[PDB]
Amino acid sequence: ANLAAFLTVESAEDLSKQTEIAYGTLDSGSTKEFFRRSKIAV
Amino acid sequence: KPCDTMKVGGNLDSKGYGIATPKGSSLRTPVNLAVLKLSEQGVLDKLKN
Repeated sequence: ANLAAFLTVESAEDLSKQTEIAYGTLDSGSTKEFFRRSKIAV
Repeated sequence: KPCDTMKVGGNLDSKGYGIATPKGSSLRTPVNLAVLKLSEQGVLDKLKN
């Protein structure tokens, strides 16, 4: 039955908790500045 | 609690929580600049947490 059902029919936190995908910003941008000064722990 | 509530979907419009004063308040501008100062540190954001 379930075979049938299974045949009939990602966030900023995620970025922070990983490092595999070299995630970054403009090296010369206010975006880089947002992070350098953010008072948010994350 | 009781944690039986959840926000779903994006905002239906845009609202900004700003400090209000009687039209043309004497503190209107000083409070704007002080608000600016506290927003420059984003004290409000930590206060959110």
